[PDB]
Amino acid sequence: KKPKLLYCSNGGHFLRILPDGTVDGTRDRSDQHIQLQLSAESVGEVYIKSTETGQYLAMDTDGLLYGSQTPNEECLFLERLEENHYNTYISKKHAEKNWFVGLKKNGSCKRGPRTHYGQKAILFLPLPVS
Ligand SMILES: O=S(=O)(O)c1cc(O)ccc1O
Repeated sequence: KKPKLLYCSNGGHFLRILPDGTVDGTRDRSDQHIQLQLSAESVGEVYIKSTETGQYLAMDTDGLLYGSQTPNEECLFLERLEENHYNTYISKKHAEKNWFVGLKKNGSCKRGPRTHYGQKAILFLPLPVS
């Protein structure tokens, strides 16, 4: 465990959970809302928590990412380590569909159904921060 940044290979954005529950990315490394905490619920699954607001990254039923005040089943992701030290993160509540956490090249969140293995959108490199 520990405070990580999750760097998105697609446009070079840190995954950001804004206080209003909005999920996007920024290039600004000083941003308060890119500090995350990963917690292994079981072996395969992780929660990804903002260490600024205590919000947990979540995916709703339409594949939209949001920050959730309190850890429901929408907040659990499977962390699979990949080819290049980059991880991907699959929704649990929708694993069967292969909904990934992803960001677009402009830093916008990419809704789960538009993700697909092999895309740069879905690849996040965990970086110990400070
Ligand atoms: O893998 S791709 O470079 O095709 C990609 C395109 C795109 O428009 C959004 C995310 C992506 O990973």
